[PDB]
Amino acid sequence: SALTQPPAVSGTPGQRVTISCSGSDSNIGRRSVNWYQQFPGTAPKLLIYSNDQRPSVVPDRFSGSKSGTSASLAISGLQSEDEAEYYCAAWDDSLKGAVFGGGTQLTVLPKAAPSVTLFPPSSEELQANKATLVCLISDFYPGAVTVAWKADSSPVKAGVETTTPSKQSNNKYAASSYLSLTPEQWKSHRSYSCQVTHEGSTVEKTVAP
Amino acid sequence: QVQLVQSGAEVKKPGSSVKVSCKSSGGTSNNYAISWVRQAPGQGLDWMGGISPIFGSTAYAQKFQGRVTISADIFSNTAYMELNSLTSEDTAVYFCARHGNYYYYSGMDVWGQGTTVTVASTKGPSVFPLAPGGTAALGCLVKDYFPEPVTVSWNSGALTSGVHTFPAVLQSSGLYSLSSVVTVPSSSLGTQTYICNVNHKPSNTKVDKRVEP
Amino acid sequence: GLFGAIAGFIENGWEGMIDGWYGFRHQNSEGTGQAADLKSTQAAIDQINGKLNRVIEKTNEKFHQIEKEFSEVEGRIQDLEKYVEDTKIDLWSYNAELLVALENQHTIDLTDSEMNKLFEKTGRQLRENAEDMGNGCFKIYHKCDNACIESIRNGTYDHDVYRDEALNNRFQ
Amino acid sequence: GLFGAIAGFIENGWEGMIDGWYGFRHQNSEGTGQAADLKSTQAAIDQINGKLNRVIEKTNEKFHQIEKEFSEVEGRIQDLEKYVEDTKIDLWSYNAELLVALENQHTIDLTDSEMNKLFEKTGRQLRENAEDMGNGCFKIYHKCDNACIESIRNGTYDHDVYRDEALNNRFQ
Amino acid sequence: GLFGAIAGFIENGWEGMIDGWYGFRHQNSEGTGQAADLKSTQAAIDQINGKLNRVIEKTNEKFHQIEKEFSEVEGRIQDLEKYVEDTKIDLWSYNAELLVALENQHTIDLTDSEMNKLFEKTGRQLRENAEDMGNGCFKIYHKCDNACIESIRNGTYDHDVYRDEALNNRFQ
Amino acid sequence: SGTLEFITEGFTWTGVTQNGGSNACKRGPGSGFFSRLNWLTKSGSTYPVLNVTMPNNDNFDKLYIWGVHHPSTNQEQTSLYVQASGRVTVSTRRSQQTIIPNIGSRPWVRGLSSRISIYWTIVKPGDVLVINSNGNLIAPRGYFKMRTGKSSIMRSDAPIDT
Repeated sequence: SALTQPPAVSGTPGQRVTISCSGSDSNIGRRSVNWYQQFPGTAPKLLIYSNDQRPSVVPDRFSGSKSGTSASLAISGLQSEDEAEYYCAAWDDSLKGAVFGGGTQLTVLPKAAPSVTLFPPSSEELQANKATLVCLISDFYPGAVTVAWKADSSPVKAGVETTTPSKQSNNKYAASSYLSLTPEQWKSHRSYSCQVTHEGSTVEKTVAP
Repeated sequence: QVQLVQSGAEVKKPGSSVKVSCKSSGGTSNNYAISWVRQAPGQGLDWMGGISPIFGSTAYAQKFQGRVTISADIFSNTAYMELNSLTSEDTAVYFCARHGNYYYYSGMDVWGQGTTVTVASTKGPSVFPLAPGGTAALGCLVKDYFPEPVTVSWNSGALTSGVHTFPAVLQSSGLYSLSSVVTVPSSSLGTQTYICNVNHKPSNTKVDKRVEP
Repeated sequence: GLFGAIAGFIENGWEGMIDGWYGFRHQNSEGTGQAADLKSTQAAIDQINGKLNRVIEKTNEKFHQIEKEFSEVEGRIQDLEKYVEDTKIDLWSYNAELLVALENQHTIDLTDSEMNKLFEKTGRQLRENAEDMGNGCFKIYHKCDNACIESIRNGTYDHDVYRDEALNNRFQ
Repeated sequence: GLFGAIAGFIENGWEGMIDGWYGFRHQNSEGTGQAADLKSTQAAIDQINGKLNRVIEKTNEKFHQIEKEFSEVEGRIQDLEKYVEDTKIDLWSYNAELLVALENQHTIDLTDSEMNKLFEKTGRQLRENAEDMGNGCFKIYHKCDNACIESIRNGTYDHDVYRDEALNNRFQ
Repeated sequence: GLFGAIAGFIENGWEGMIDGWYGFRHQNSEGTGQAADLKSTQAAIDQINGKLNRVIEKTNEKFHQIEKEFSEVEGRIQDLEKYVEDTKIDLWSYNAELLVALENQHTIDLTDSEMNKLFEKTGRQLRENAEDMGNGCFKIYHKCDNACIESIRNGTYDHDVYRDEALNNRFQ
Repeated sequence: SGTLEFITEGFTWTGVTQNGGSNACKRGPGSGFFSRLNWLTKSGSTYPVLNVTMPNNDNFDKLYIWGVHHPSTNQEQTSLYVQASGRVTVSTRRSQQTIIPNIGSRPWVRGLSSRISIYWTIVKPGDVLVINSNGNLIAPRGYFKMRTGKSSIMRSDAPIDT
């Protein structure tokens, strides 16, 4: 915090998009703003410095401005390669340190429903007195699903562990959810189901012991 | 053209300390400030402090004051960050970054590649088969290992098509688990054999696992 | 130093300047303040890092050499081995002494120079709107608010805007 | 450089000054022009030729010396012959490196100094009839035709002739 | 020299200044006079005595050494003894030559600097009440009797007392 | 040279006893000798003129280490070598070293008032070693391979850390 940004912005290729940055007197008010661009799993890149100055290697479609205790990054003519996280930053004279905004995820704007695969516990694992239900979710967009586990027709409220969504090579997303049960609990019921809801619509799969 | 090259991934137990290095190659960075900035999983950038070693300045974020020590060796062109009393709140990627000049106000324009710090004892995975129309889906479950990463290949690297190795889940135990699933013609079920090869360097574990219908 | 700024017309340094090596303090109608000058600070730092990196570059690598300690008296050949080494050490010790003396004299002079260059540059921006008070301070003969001070500090001050006001104050 | 003129308050050199090392450009009611300053140019050239002639003076003459290449392994005496020569070469190589570093630092500083001395001398001639614009230029506050400019360039400018006119323009 | 004062904007030295190294000559309504400046004089003297005392400090003490003259031809061992000594003498002769060249260049520059620092300090005291005539002299634009001159020389001159009078004379 | 790599060669020593040893140099429980040297003595009642050669047909230099025994008494000299005075001459095509042993006592060391003096000879590719002796030769068993490079030696009592 200290600097406040919208968590998300979106646009179509060629559209103009803006990202705001709210600060206070002790930072943006009295100090210069820098902006950084970051692609997943890679280091940030300096995009704008001194409020509106642009490094020579940064395309001129990127521009920045500062008014009062606020700042704005504008991307004219949005390109697909601009999908990334964007951070504003400034020195803060009260904390005597550098501060950053929380980051804005920019999405370049089709929906895609999740493919689901559900594997039942392997026989080998049962012999080792454990049981794991593996729910594999792939090829969805936008990259946000929620996962519900069904025991019989009842909601499970234990042993559910689900990953964050991750971007695939095809710019769609993948996730996975794991259900951990005793071999007895796997025997104790006739049906287990992984329920994946994505933009209201729910995809479901089921395995039986 | 200077590059900043950081030391490799670290796996640490609670209460321990970690010291990450940042080497300036292709030229010195001694006449500039270098900052350390961390990024917790799914979170934003967070300044830890910086150093400008000829100028003679070391600065710290108030929120890390007393727990972090930042230093530099001007003769090896290397900067360091040591963070003490580690907890799971310190699990993050740590970056070094060079400012446009000798102090911390200027934009950070040269960045290191990052160093992942994970705050478990080293443990190799237990591997289980995931048994299977047109096409079929079969795979391997790679269970309870630490730390990342694991590499998974199919048929000794001979089968690359249709392979999808999912990012690991991090359990509350502190161990990871992942799955690798390959999509394959179901006709080619009672002919071609499918074996996943799981390599976990940190524990020197190497397992082959046959997956049958 | 050669330029007479540091420990000269600038009477002393500022312990309160903790974010730069060189800078500005001002008083105007909006109060007082201080700001580091980044360009002068970085010019000095870059020169000092330059000379440090030249000095600490490349130790020599040597492997099999001659013996330098002896457990028996031997006379002529040992006399020569010891003399060759003593001669070498005295020459390198002299090089080391001279190198730091010359470097240090020059570091003091280059930092004095950077102070003087900033002072001269500031004077040149102000043109006829200010006078050198002789102690590293300029008396500015017009109203000069925080944004005006910042225009001087960032090198965009427009002397013509204020010239009529200043001349009236200086000369009449 | 130490004086802050060249690559300093003088922002850059003039590729169009092709008949001198230092000089003047002017604008007045009769147009613009350029002229080399012969005295400053010759002072720099004479100092540089002086140091060059000291450096390239008098190689040593040597005749019969020691052998420096050997076709057979011999041990102790050859070890010493080779060490004496290697030691000598390393000392002369150090002298050569240091000599050009010191000379070159000084050549840069003496040429910067000559620029600064000309600027100061010009300023002193102009007295109260001009102001330093801070970029190596003087604003002259009176009509100053080609003959007047030449009087400055040749060191015979009479400030009293123009003082009333200039002060009226500067201060009123 | 690097600062351009001695043998520069100061056209020559004063053989009649016999009680100091640097000083002042004045003309006012009470006549003319001369006075040494004690602080500048002592700063130069103290620096020169400092470098002299570093140079003449601590000769080495040596006792039994090697022979350096020989009454018989002997070949290899004598060749080496003579070469070691000749090598040593040539290195020390080089150190001696370089040491006085560097010291002397620096003594000339530090004395030039002290002249320039005094001039700048004097200018700074005078503020807007005087102008630099360009030859190491200030034109003071107010009545300035012997006690006033002495106030400048002893560093207690109060420019505000005379400012109205001086500005009226300079600019109107 | 930076190595003790040693290559045994099949020297032939006709008419002498090989592998002499001493209780001054035990190897395990019994008398022994330096592993790289071969103490030759008489066989029966004679010690012939040894005259052997070993060519260097390799493309590196060979270092030969050899020695000369100095007995403490004439009785020892004749018991071992028959001849009243021995001689060792080792040469290459452009070098030669001849050593005459000197009989007499030195200070008692590990039971012995006699001594061995050690010499060495380097043989280049295409050159050849000749060893000629009528007594007192401490023979080489082979050669050390010579190398060039960055190796050296240092005297220190400092521990060696990782």
